[PDB]
Amino acid sequence: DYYHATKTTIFNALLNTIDLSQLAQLDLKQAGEEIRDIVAELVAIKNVSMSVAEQEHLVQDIINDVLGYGPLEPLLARDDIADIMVNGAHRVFIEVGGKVQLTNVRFRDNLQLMNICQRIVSQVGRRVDESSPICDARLPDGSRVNVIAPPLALDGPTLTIRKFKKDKLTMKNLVEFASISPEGARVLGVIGACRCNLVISGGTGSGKTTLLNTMTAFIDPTERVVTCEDAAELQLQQPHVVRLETRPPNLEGSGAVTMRDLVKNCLRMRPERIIVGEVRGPEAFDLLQAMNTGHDGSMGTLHANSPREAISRIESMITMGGYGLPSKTIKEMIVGSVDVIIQAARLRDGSRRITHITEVVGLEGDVIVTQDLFVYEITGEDEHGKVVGKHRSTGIARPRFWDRARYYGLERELAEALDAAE
Amino acid sequence: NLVEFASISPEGARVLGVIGACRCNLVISGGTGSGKTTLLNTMTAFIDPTERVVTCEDAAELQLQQPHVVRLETRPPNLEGSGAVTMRDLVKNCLRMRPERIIVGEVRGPEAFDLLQAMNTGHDGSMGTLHANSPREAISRIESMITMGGYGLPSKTIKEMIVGSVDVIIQAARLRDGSRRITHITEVVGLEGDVIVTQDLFVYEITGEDEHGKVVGKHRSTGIARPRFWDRARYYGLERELAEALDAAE
Amino acid sequence: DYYHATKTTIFNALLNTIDLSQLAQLDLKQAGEEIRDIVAELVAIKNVSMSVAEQEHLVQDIINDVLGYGPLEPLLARDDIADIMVNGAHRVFIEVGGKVQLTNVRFRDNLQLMNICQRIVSQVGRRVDESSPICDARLPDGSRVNVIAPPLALDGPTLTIRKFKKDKLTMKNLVEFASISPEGARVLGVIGACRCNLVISGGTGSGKTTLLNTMTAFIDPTERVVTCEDAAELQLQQPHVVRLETRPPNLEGSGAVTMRDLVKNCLRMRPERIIVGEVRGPEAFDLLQAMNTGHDGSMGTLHANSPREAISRIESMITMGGYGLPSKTIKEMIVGSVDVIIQAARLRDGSRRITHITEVVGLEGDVIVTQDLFVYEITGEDEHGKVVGKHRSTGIARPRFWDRARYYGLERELAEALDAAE
Repeated sequence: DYYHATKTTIFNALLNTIDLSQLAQLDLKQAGEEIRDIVAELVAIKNVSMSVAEQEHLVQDIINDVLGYGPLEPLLARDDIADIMVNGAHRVFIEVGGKVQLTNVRFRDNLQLMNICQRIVSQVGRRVDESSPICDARLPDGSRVNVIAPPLALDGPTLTIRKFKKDKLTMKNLVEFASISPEGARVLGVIGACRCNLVISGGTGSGKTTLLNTMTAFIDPTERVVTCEDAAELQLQQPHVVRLETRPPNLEGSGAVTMRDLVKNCLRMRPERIIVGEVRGPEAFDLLQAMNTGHDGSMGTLHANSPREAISRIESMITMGGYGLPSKTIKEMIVGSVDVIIQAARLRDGSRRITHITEVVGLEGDVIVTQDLFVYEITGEDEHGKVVGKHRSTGIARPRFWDRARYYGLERELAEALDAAE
Repeated sequence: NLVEFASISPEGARVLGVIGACRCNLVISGGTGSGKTTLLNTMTAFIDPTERVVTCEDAAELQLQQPHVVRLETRPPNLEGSGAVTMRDLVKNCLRMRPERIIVGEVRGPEAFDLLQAMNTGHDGSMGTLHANSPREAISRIESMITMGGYGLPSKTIKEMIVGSVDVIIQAARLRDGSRRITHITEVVGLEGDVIVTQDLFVYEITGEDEHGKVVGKHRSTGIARPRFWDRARYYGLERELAEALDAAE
Repeated sequence: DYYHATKTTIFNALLNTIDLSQLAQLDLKQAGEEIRDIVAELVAIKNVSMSVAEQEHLVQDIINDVLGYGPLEPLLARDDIADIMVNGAHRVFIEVGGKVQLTNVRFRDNLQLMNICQRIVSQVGRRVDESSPICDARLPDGSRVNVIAPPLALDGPTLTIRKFKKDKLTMKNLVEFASISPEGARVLGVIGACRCNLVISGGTGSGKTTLLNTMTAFIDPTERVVTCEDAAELQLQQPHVVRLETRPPNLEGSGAVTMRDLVKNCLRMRPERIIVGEVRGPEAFDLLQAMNTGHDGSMGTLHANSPREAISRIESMITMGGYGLPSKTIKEMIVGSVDVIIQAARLRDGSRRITHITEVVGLEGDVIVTQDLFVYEITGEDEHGKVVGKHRSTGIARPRFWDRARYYGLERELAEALDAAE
């Protein structure tokens, strides 16, 4: 009550007291010091009595509202706040622990929200306004920002900040969550380390990107990896990694660099593994190439509920590339390129499991024959309702990729895991 | 209101509630005067409030009561031919807005393609209103739309994409007497050769006219016990209600 | 330390003193001499104590930074370094003896890296920037250069230079890799000479393009070759090679230039030969006409597993052309145009081999007849799983193209090579 009224009065006084342009020209530190001095002077003149800590907090809030990002600052600083979604000036949602929640943080007005969004976009040179109501940017700190202006967003400007998580999971975590049994972990390590042309299919909310990152953790440090992503999400720790990201066309429909262009260029960057953030268009073709022409070990995610569905989707994807490729030719391309498909899914109770680890055996006439090395078998629900299931090995002794494992000397672990996984 | 006006039998109401709740991809097709937009507004009440729904419209007609709805509206080109923000661009942006249900006010352009991608790339539960008279006509219209979008997609590819993405088509039409009722509730069950094979769950059978000129008819379920979207119901535990609804109107 | 500070001071003085525009009009030698004079004058004014060798080294470094390619230049000078890969201004990798190694070389910043990349590409009249982030070029000395701009490369501009290393694609490699026996190598040399129309069919991963390069290595220097490719990868070393490349349609689906267009426009450039990187669609018709209407000696890769399937796919491709040609007309066209089909495939163990060298002999009873000059007979496999086989000549001592050999004086060579296949 008293604090809110005092802050409002101080802001009103300071708005006329100091010209915005002069403060903008000044540096952040100098501008903040001047703002603090002006706030103290106004408080003294306004006969406002408050504690030193309260005065400092008010000064910081005023600086944030004038120079910073207003009430958005505490959320951005917080590490656990994965995503922030502002719908208008009176509704702010956060993503914590993978679940969305509402928050009491509220902007005073839509004009304040528009000013904050404009500051955020301009921080990387982008400007959003009625002449460009749509803005999408990657902040220098890795966070992605999407802004929709009032002309489109009826209930006020819309903002979406997706922060770059820094504690991305590891194979140990996935084993801990029982998403994959330890034998599955060893088999996945062998598959990743042995340069197996690999495709990570997954269902809705199946955490494909997390699995892909955990797998890229197995890459040999020396291999020169290249990462194409429609949105920077992967965090590879290898010393020699090249990260590329597409560029959607501006409102003028120019400057577009689709994933296909990035992959086609990557064919020429002399990589040893091309990692595609998510295959979504015809770039699948250019990804299946670079699995034949050397570059063994290229990975790529994909949205499918089962390996057969993944192969069908890849066929459709190559077909929509405009090439006059018959279906059998595309099937031959797929069977020769891919070596392992990993199907990860989110089960009924919200758990994430590696449902399948399957191998593309061959092409019989017209059907892509695949054999499942690892499967997840369900048995029902527990008393708490959680789905109960276990990982079982099909018992195959010589996976078609066994030659690769033998070449790197890892075939011992492969055989041991495939035998003990029973 | 729809149940009391006989627009849909109570079992049909339960089945539609299950379809909406379980984030089943929808395409509410309907003819002129059918009030398809009103039907879409009614359907967007079984959505989980937590789900982040983004509604793309042309005139802001939808009045979703959910707590996390982001309302977007296209901008028609100015008289000079610039400043245009077509629905396709709105949907493409929504793909990057982290939504869980991209709701399109009306699909009448290439946006359908993009919408289908949203339907088939994790945004399960997206709904789109379309102008067609029968589910087969709606499917053909969607294919023609995608083709006219300017891409090189072969017709077989577009048909495969439609089969993969869409999961339920609700046909709302105005009968000869002027009343509006739901006629078909059809799943796009698969693709055979070139033709898309679809199965109807609920079909409206007409039985002539009454004394006052109003059309006389009733809804009947096709008798299918395991609809394609059954798995989705299993996801949310709505298997029991779906089975009960499909059994009570056999 | 002291050298770095002196270099920084000298660079600042030169920038404040010399306008780069004036030097831009001067040649490399004149610009370098002027820069050396200016640097000597600046050092004398600053009275920086250094040796004659130290002064010369500083002057050369300044010239390279301002005129040359900066810290990247020494690596180019070295001969052992085959490829250079710069991933942002803060690290560089060099491929020595087939192994990638990190190097202490570091650019001043991403701005200097972008300037150096722009100079390197402009050396051939190309430009790279935010507007056109992706650039690919082939410098006259054979070096291939690929540059990605910051807007696509998150970590900074990425540069990839691949020096010529000319002798990595030749009959010696195939002979030693057991892809083709020496007799087969001589027969292929004869076929490459004598301008025999070729169609290099191959399965997925069969290295069709590598074989095509090896074959075009036989082309006589004086022949005006023209190459059409979806993505330029052929690296013919002849003096009179014209290189073309298709263009996909813009995001609006317009402005495309399909391979058929390039082939049709090839007939009007007076080419002695036409090389098509890969036939996929209607171009198969045009290309074949190019073979039939003079231009004998053309070539083209194709996706097929056996020569018979290659012929069938050529027929299907022509039929896709839209012309109402009856099947007999298409078969006659193929019989009269194509002279040799080379079927190269990847065997079970991942080895690549030229399975068939076959010759289209005639049409006969409405079914094209092919006689195989060379066939790979599989005998067995080693205890490691490696497959074992040998190339056997069918013994046909008078191939249809024999006359052509006699015309070019290679008949004796062909007879000797094919007679000793055993």
